[PDB]
Amino acid sequence: LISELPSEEGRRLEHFTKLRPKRNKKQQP
Amino acid sequence: DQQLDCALDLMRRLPPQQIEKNLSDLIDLVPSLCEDLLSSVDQPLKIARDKVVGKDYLLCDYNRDGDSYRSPWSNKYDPPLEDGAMPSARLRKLEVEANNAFDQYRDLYFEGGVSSVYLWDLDHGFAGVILIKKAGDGSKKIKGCWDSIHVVEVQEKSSGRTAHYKLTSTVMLWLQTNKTGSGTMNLGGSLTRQMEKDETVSDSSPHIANIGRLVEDMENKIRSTLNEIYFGKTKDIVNGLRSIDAIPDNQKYKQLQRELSQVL
Amino acid sequence: RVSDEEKVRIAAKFITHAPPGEFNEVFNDVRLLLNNDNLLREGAAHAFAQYNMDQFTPVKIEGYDDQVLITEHGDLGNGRFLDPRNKISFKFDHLRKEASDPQPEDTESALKQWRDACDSALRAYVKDHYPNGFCTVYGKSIDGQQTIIACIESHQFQPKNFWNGRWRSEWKFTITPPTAQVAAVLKIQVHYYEDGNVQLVSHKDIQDSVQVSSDVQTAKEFIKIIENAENEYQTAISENYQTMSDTTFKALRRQLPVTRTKIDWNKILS
Repeated sequence: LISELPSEEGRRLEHFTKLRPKRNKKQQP
Repeated sequence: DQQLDCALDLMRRLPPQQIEKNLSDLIDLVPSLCEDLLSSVDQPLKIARDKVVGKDYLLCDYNRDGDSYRSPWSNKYDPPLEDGAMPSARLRKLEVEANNAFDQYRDLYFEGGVSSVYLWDLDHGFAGVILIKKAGDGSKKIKGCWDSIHVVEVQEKSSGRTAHYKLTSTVMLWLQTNKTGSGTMNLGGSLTRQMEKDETVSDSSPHIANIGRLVEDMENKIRSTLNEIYFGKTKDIVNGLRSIDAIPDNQKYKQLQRELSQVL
Repeated sequence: RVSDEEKVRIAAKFITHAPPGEFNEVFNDVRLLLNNDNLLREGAAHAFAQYNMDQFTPVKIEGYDDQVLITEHGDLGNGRFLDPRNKISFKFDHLRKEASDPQPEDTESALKQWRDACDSALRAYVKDHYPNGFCTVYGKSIDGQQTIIACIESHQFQPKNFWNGRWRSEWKFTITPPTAQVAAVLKIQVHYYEDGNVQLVSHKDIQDSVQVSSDVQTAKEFIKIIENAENEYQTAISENYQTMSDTTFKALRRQLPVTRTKIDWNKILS
C-alpha cells in the first residue's frame, strides 16, 4: 500500500519528437 | 518536464489505433501539458478543404492557431481568424515554392494522395513541416493508409553558402481487414528517425533542393524498415507465439536447456 | 477543468489498455500523471483486476508445477482465484502479480471427470503448439447448463528489444448430451516500440456444434476442433500478412519513381 512497479527495459524510452523545432502560436488551444 | 516524458512514454505503449482519442484524454488528465503534447505527439493526418482555390490541405499542429488552420493554398485561416500566426512575406514565397516542389515529389513516389508544406520563422534560420497522406484502394480487400510527417530545422550560418539541417521524420502506416478467415486484423502505428547534415547552399543547390534530398533519403530508408518491421518482425513474433506444425523435440529440448539455465 | 471522478475513469481506461507485459510501465505513467494516489487506489482498483483477468495472466504458485491463469472464471470474490487442476484456492495481488496462500479447495464433482479429461488432453496440445504456453480448464454451471471453459495463454516478452506479444484462446463448450455447443474467441496482440509504436490487434470468433459420447472420447474430439480452428486462424493471419506486404503496401508508396531512379531536383524546381 501502494508501490512504484519494477520495469525491466533498462533504458528509458527516448522521445525524438521533443527535439523538434517549436512554433509560437498567437493563441493557445 | 518529467511529466511530459511519462505522457510520451505512455503514448508509445497505448494502441496507436486509438491515438486521437487517447491524446484527447491524456490532455484532459494533465491539462498543463496540453500545449506541449499537441506539438510532440503525432496524430493521423486529417484532410481539410480550401474552398477558395478548391484544393485539399493537410492538418497538423504546425498550421493550427487556436481552433483554426492555415491553408497553404490561399494562406488564410479556417474558420477565419482575427490575428493568426503567419509567415513573413519572404518565407511565404519559399513556402509556396516548397509546396510546389513537394507536390511533384508526392506524385513521383505516391502517384496520388495529398501533400502540404508549412514553413515558419525561427531565430537563426527557419523550420518546416512536410506532410503527405496516401490511401489505398477500396477495390482490394485490405484498407491501407500512409501518413508522412517530416519536420526540418534550418540553421543558416552567417556567410550563406552553407547551412545545417535537422530532420525528424515520422511515418504512420495503417493496415486493416475484416476477411472472415482472420476475423478483424488491424496492424497499425508508426516509426520515427533523425538525420542531421550540413550542406552547400548554392543557386544550383538551394534550400528546397537540400531539404528534398534529405526527405527522399529518409522516406526511402523508412519505407524499408517499415516493410521489414511490419511484415517481417511483428509476423515472426506471431509465429513465435504458436506453431501450426507440432513442436519438434529439438526446440522443445533446446528450450529446456535455456529455461533451466535461468536459475536466479 | 474536468471532474476528479472523470480523471480517474480515464486513468482506469488507460491502465486496462496496457500492452501485454508493459503493465508496470503504463501504470507508472498513469500514476505520475494523475498525481493522486488516493483517487488511484479507489476508482482504479477495479482496473488492475480486470486487466489481469482480461489478459489471462499466468502465475506461479509455490511448490506447484505448473502455472495457472487468472481469468474471470477462477474469480471467487475476496481476492482469491481457483486452480481447478490442483483443486486449490489462492490469494492474488493484482498489482504485483503475487500468488500467496495455497488452500485446499473442494470442486463440484458434477463435471470433475469431464474437466480432467479435457485439462489432460489440452495440456498435451498446448505443449505441442505453444512454445511458452499455459492453460487452465474450468468446469462450471451456466444457466443450469454444464459448461467446460478451456483457456490458453502464450507470451514472449522482450522489453530489452522493445517488443512484446501474447496469444489468448478462450473455448466454451456448453454440454447438453447428446450435443455440445462450441463458442470461442481467439486473440493476438503484438507491440513493437523501438523508435516508434506499432501494434497488431486481432481476434476471431468461432462458433460450432458437435455430437458427444463418453467424456474421454469427446475430450479428444474437442481438442481436434481447437487444433483445426486455431491453425486456420494462424494461417489466415500469415496469408493476410503476405497480401498486406506484396500488394497493399506496394500500392501505398512506390520504392522508386516510375523512372526507376531517384528524383532529379533541378527538374522539379524549373
